[PDB]
Amino acid sequence: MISSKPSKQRKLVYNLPNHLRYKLLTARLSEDLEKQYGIKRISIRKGDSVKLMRGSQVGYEGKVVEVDRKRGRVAIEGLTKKKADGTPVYVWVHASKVIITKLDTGDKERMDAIERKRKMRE
Amino acid sequence: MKGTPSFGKMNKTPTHVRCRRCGRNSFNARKGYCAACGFGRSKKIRRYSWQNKK
Amino acid sequence: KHKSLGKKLRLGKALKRNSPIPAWVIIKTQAEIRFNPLRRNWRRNNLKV
Amino acid sequence: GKRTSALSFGINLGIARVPRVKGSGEAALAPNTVGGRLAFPPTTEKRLVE
RNA sequence: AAGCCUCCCGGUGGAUGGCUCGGCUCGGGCACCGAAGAAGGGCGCGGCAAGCAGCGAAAUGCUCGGGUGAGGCGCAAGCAGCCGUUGACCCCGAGGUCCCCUAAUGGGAUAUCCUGCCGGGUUUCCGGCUCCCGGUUUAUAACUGGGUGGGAACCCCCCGAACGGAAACAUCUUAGUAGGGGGAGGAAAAGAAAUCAAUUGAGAUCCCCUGAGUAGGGGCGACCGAAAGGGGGACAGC
RNA sequence: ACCUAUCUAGCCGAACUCCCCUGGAACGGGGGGCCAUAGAGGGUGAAAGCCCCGUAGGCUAAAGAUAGGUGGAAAGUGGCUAGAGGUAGAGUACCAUCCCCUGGUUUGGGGGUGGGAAGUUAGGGGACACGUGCCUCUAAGGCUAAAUAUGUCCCGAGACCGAUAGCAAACUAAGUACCGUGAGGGAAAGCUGAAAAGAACCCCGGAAGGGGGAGUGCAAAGAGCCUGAAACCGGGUGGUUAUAC
RNA sequence: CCUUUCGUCUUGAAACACGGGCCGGGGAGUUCACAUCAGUGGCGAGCUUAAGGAGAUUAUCUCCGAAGGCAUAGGGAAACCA
RNA sequence: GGUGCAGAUCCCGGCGGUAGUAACAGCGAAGGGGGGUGAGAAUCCCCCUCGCCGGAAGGGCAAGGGUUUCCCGGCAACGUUCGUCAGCCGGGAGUUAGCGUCCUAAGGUAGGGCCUAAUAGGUACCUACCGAAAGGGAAAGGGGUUAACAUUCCCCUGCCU
RNA sequence: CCCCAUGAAAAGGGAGUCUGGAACGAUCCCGGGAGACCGUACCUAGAACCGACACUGGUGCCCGGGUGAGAAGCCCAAG
RNA sequence: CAGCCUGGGGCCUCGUGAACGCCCUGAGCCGGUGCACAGUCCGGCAUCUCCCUACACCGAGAGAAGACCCCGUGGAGCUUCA
Repeated sequence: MISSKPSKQRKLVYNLPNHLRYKLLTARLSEDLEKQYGIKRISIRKGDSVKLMRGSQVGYEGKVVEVDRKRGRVAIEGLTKKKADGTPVYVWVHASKVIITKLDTGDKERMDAIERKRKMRE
Repeated sequence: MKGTPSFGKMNKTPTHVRCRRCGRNSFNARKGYCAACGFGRSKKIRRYSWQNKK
Repeated sequence: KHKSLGKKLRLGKALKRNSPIPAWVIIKTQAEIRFNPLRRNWRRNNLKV
Repeated sequence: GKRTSALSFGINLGIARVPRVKGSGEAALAPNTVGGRLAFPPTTEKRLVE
């Protein structure tokens, strides 16, 4: 029932209210992840690690260290482009071209969100 | 004189000052009335059929 | 000045602040040259009371 | 664009080069110039069906 | 020597071309707020804070549940610091606060400001004070308890224009419109025939399509202009 | 109070990132494979159904709001037939006159002015008046569901425009700056690439996102940042001039 | 070698008439309704459905709906004749 | 189908030529020398001298502007030149009263009432109130102190209710 | 002295007289206490106001010597 | 019936820094033609280019839809025995 004019749609993604920002973070897990979790896609959190499929630096594995929730993109360590001075700045790669490799089971509040998605028992 | 000096004497108080209602410096003290915010003889707000061009 | 505290008693948006832009804010915006367009001056203007 | 009181400055002004209509200092409202109402604006009153 | 013309290059302006978190039309939903203080303005308020927006001295947000689920600290990248896993920020609902003027109504205002009288506890402070309706008490003294203004257009009702047209113009028309005044609501108005029409019939009102530029009016001039019936919608009547 | 439904909220929700080449990036070209009740649409380094959201369809309530049922109470309480009797709205109808309007015209409605009834065995109406018969209604008090009038607002769609147009308004504030003592009038102004990676560093100047050189990056038209025309002016290329349009 | 400068107003008057510095961008016979014609097609003594209803993937669409209007006879004021 | 442009003394934006031309004279002012600062000095600063005003270019007081006042640092524009300078820009600070408020004229208003159909209309009457920073209206000066204001802060003498 | 012009009113003060009241009691002095709120910077104009401007226009108001009647002109004090 | 001198302009130089006339850049003059008075047309006369100053003779110079006359079945105003 929501409209299909291009203009309105773009307004949502340029004006995303805060409690909906997970939407532009969720990325594809790996098969091994879903093998013991029974789930295809999920929102990113810190303390995690990911692999990449697109871009000039395809095929990297790092750690989830930086994020841009309001507009929806992340960054990983061990991947930088040196500025003129010589200090590193973090390469910015979107979740759209990444595959997660592992998560953090130390929250008990991210955990139940995993559970409620009809994944099988534990 | 009809030229510039006619503008000379024009340093005295404004014949219309800040009326407390509409935020327009348009309260004619001399007439005991605001010609803008309507305060002074209408309990109702001054409003017309022709605030603009239709 | 015997201003009868109707204009000086009110302070702010009336009788205050044709102010310059805050400095550190300019650093934040990184804007080329930051201004308040609302800039006015006593010699060239006539504040509408 | 009709939300104006613009008017010609009359004639013999010369400084008013033309009977273009201007509002107390600037020109508007004319079909030919900036921003004013269109020459013949389309309206929903026009027929559509065959 | 000027150059002249054309062309290459550069700057000076930014049309073209492209892109759009903007407006515009439509249809459909929805469609009153107000003395428990409106709408409308004026002021303040963040660490460093100008405008907007939000906020009201309880000033970038207070509480409680509900959802949400790892970052948040607006527009908007700086310095510095904090909130967050004892559930943040956000969104929903419920509350709490909620300055001043303002129909503003304690009284006064060319002051968005000053200033009384009662009663309350009492340090801060809190309640009440034009025109009316019905009660207390004396039969004029105060006291108990409840019509005002705004809102985009729309609606109802009184008052009421010229411009032009008639190739002039005065009757007429333009026209009960532009506009004035009052008064509402989300719709208003109106609503149960002293109705029609006509061979003895129909059965509130309203709007839509026709009837129909027909009837009929007027220097018979421009022009104005029905009703009845039929066809549709919902059709409620006390 | 309770139950049911609806609205305020978030949630589920398929299929490839497989091979080769180009390409800074694949969302491109070739090959290969698959879901589809979901190929509206949007995003992601380009033109992606199967990379991400959303979509068709389905699901969510503490607490509120709306609607319905479930609840309680009060009042007034025979029906028909025949006869007799009674009631049934005033300056109101109506009339004369003046005025107003509507087609209402010797015919309508309203008002002022003056008169002025009947009232049940009453009255009115049935295109001039009057009379006669025939036909149909009952005012001078109420009150009323729905069927229609509209966009301050909210969803949706569009043979509406692409920044001198589109409503004035797409921008740091727009009825804002401002012009006016005043009612009022009323502006201008979009684009750095995807990531500031905003040119570290070395020389000139005091400085200027200034010069030069280097560097980032596909590309620097790198802040005055997309593309970049003319009117213009400057350097150059090619002709060409002081006896002449 | 041959050659009065654009547009317009105008008998000609354009050259002593007017408006014309250059460049770029904007910019002016449209809408409705009626009447009448042409062209085109569908049907035909008929034509035509409106307003409107029902169903539908929902303004598209299909069915229904002559309501009505024009033609189908004219004359005159009428009684009427036709 | 908002539809093809050279004009419409068209509109809007850019830029031409006259062109470095006019003007930066005219109303009785005028500077000079030496030193300093700073990149840069006729223009800014220091010294001396000199000319002019001198019932005003001096001195003190309003309505108005609203920080135009002061301190510190600056010069792209802003200044009719320049400019190290400024009423300009940027960073900070700054007005205190026992020695206007009250009353009232011209008048005015708000209400009660007299009309207006209504009114945001008029209103002769009555009531209540507004109406002067030069009208009237209790009472202080002196000295002294900060860059910035003072009969207000420090001291003495007071003074009025 | 002039007037066919007769030249504002309140509040605010002070006093006088008569009534009632209580006996304590000051318009005396002495000691003590208090006295809202708000105006308060600057400029008054050949640069601070208006006239679109750092404008020979207007809007003000009030106030040394000599020479000289002089606020005339000149020059010079203060600045 | 004219003359001399002085201040500020006007001269020049540094700095700042406009607007008017513009179909044009092609315009020298003289007769002629033609809307009856030309820059281009016709026929002659000449006419090297560049620069500065003074002059306003011309450019039918510029300034302003002529203030006059008349027209429009155009206004406004005034008056009366319309």
